[PDB]
Amino acid sequence: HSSGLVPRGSMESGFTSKDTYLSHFNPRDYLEKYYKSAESQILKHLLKNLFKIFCLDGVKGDLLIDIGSGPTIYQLLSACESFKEIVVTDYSDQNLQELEKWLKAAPAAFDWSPVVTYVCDLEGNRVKGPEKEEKLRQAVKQVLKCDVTQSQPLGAVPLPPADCVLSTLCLDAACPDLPTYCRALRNLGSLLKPGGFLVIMDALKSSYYMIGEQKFSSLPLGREAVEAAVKEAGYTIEWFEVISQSYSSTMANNEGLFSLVARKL
Ligand SMILES: Nc1ncnc2c1ncn2[C@@H]1O[C@H](CSCC[C@H](N)C(=O)O)[C@@H](O)[C@H]1O
Repeated sequence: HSSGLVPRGSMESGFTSKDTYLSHFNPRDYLEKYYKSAESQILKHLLKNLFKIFCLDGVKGDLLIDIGSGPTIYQLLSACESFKEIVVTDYSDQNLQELEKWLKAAPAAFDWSPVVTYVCDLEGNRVKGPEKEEKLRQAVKQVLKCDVTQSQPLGAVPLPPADCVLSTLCLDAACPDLPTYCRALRNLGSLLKPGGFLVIMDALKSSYYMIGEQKFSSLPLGREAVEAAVKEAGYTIEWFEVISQSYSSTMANNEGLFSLVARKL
């Protein structure tokens, strides 16, 4: 009820409140909008970056926790080639429900097939799409509530230390300021083994992203601020990349995207 003037749920605090992600984040619209253009170009670039990290570089191990998975599984497709077990997490219940629809292969679930086929092509067509989605489904062990602003982001859910914490397009959305952002990155560290990987992909200098006409706050960090927060949260950056490709103005006012792979100090 600020009617676009300001992101939804931000009128008082200046950033979209977390209760907004339980109310107004509609996973189906979210999926319809970004994951069915500038949006598909970004998706391609994320997919190729994830392929490279997990399949070409040595980002490998036993357990990966995906932080702020949303209703989406495209971030996990190359990861399952490299990680025995995957935990997907998100603050929004409706997102977790959408994920569980997908995991059970409910007919009512979102069709990921063309994104799955694209990952298969990237991976050299060793298998086709249906075989790949099913390897991913069996790799996904847990679907949990996450709050990255909490020092136990997963609460009392016991999990062994992870080899990788992944987070795509989430931290910008979740963190109203840079102290919270740095704190969230430290929080995610609590889940990682000594020297575990941390993989973040997110938008640069983006202050909102739309779901159709629903406006959500994003933390408008540049490259230097991202680098600073990662370092202070107790990590050594292995590689950091920035692309200039942006979403359409009608989805986000971002100036490019970043991806990084860091290790816990
Ligand atoms: N405090 C918080 N802790 C964990 N997740 C949060 C959060 N606040 C917002 N989120 C989540 O962050 C996600 C941002 S949209 C990104 C979703 C998906 N990873 C993708 O790549 O497209 C949403 O799923 C939203 O529910």
